Amino acid sequence: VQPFAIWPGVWYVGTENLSSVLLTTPQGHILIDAGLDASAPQIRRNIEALGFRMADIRYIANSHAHLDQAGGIARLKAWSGARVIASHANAEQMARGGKEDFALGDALPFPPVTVDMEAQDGQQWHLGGVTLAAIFTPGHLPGATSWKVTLADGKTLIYADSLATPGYPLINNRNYPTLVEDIRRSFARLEAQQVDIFLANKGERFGLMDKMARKARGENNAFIDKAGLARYVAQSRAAFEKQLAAQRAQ
Ligand SMILES: [Zn+2]
Repeated sequence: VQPFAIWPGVWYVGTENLSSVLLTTPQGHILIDAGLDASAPQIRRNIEALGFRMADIRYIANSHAHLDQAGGIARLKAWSGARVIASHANAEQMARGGKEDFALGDALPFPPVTVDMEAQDGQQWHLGGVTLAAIFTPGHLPGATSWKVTLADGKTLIYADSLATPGYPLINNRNYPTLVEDIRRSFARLEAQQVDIFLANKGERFGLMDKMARKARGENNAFIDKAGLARYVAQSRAAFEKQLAAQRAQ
């Protein structure tokens, strides 16, 4: 619940398990994701509780354009002056406020927001000694993006997007035809990443609460988890392949 340091220069400012990660630098900050629209005022408070200025955020990066990752972006952009970075498909869905979702339709809208800088696969941004790089990991949404960070101290952090496919029709899905091929390739791309710090779009996917408690009790390396991303992919792959096999049997 309370915001805290994951690692020097890396802070958790999300609301409950909706991840929002602040990378602080002498040139200003990067924020990855922003919860629900309702999370936005709390994220401002959480950043402030850590002693930072939300107005110092220079970039807001989105993993994927669902209401619980991009919902707070419109307000945080407005208040902070940050430039929003996201893949093309996420930018299109954000412009629609989450509507026309291949699986949800218009069921779960959120405040529309304009992406200022479209991310291409492998594209890098540099700020205050930190490098932020986009890793396209489609499947949960066509534009789903994981983010690779090289910190000023040389540590590598990966913020992995969702690999979940909740209720998704996988066979002849004419709204998102390539989803099976995409997600299987995302599994491989992510599990091979060299990573010191493993984070993800929801706290339960990276052990947020257990690691936070250890960290608060003096385990400085609690978020160093070099095999955690590979474990997350394995857990996701097993569930996905069971899903595809079950749907083939329908
Ligand atoms: Zn989602």
